[PDB]
Amino acid sequence: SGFRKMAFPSGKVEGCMVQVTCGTTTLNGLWLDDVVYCPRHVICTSEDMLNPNYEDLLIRKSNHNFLVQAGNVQLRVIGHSMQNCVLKLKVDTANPKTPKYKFVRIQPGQTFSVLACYNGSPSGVYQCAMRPNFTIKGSFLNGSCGSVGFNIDYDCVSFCYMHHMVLPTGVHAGTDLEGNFYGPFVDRQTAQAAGTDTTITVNVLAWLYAAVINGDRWFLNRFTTTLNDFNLVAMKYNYEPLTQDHVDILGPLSAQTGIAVLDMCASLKELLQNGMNGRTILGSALLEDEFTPFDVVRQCSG
Amino acid sequence: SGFRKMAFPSGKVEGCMVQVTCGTTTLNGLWLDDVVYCPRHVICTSEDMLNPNYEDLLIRKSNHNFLVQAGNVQLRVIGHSMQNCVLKLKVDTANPKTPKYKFVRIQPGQTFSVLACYNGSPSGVYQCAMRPNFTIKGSFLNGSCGSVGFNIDYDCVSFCYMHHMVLPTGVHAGTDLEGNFYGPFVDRQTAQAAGTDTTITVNVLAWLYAAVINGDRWFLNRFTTTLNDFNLVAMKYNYEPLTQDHVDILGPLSAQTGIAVLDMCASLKELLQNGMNGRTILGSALLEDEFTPFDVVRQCSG
Repeated sequence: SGFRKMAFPSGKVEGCMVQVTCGTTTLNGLWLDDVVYCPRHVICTSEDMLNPNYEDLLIRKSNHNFLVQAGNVQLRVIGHSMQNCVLKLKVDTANPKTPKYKFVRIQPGQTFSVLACYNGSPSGVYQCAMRPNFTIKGSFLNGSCGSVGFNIDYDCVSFCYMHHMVLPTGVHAGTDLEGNFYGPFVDRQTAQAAGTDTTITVNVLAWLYAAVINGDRWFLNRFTTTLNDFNLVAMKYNYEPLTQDHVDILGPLSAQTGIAVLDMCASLKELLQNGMNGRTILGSALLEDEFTPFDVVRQCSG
Repeated sequence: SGFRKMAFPSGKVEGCMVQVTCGTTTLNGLWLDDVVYCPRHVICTSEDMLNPNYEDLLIRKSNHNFLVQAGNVQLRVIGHSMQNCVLKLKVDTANPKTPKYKFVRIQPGQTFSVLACYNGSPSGVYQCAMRPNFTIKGSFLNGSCGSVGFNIDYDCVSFCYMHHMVLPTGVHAGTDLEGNFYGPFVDRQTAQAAGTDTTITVNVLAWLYAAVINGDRWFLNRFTTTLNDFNLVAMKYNYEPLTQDHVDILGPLSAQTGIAVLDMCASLKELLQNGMNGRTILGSALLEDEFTPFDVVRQCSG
């Protein structure tokens, strides 16, 4: 009756990670087909990062200022383009380890795996959520920059995130693989406020369903509620509003457990209003919001 | 200031997982050099599992009863041996994807990554601890059997665990790669009691050091304690005794934070005796014991 926060197998992504340097600045890149992708701030020093003019900085850089490494192999560049906040470095060899892949822009509340790398070398993999305020609560030390987030469907790697910045608050911000930031953030070493963050209500519910499936059902009550009245309580505890789309998305879990989505919401309501009284759910003392309904399904069905 | 439970990159292990079937029974195997390794209970039906005579069951099985698959390739066997609770199936091709590897027997309290597979196909990776009572709190659905646990050092995969059983309580038990069970367990569908489980004290301390490093230090006090008096309290809350070896192992973390191991223990004491008072440490409301001192170092230093 086990339930673990599982990342996707990282093998397809490991063979795509490279090192990218200029000057004192090294970070991680992603080598796909004949293109390396990395944060454009690789071209900056720490002084440049206060107020970088990326256009003007990019004009001063030589191909040969960019040392792309891959293990104990150094690669060579034949064309370079800035797309938003990503640098595309066309290279002298198409990665033979290129998986089938797509680039996707995910929505707040969606999950993905991160392959944390230091210097183009994989160190670890973890599963996380994109927060409603478009930050990531990551584990990123000096030069985990350029580490990517992904989902795997069948044979296809869907790349959705590239780490760019740690905010003064210690949370992470990054871009899609076209180089557009998630959230209001910019690649400048400046004061940048994230929004109020909220809990991903639909994910919490999914995880309560996981808990029922795995045999942990003390929090079930025979109260119910409407969506509208649930959302009154939710809004008070900085939970995201739940929509009928969210209810629809929970239907397979409702079907499996014989527990109506709106009855699970009424359980959650009592949890929010009364706490856990020192009890745990799936071995956790807080309500977990980093499993989507899809994640719970995938893990419960194989 | 992020701290995540990270698994090792799984690529080296993904290219070693295969499917093994007999009858209605399929499960995961590990294909290294010219040998496939899998739980010996692959040769059993669910009826056989009450009281299997593995010697006699093994005598009735034909090579050709064993369908080893690898993606969309089926492999063929030339020799078979039972080593303890593992079957070794010598095969007609040395895995070209074989990494550098070792087989190790780990100690309770040590961590490792599991590549959860269904039918020889990787589904996910997670980090876990071997509990003091030699169970694993896993995520293993029907035929995640034969899924392996591992650590990576540099270029070398150290295989330490193979999942065999779910206990009636829902926890998992398994063997080393020589087929010796961790703990008192046996591969029979019978009533088997795990010990009282305890919390891995040294790991909790390591994680408190992680918390200090990441800026979360409300629980620091200016009390201290002796080891002997700490262990009085620990024993009351079903914490493993802390030894001078454990103190020694925490020295690098003590050095980095300027907090003496015994002062951190006195912090832990107050935590055990008073709870958290609704506060969190590293975003958790319980004390985490699945990070070793080595894990905390590796994550904090790159």
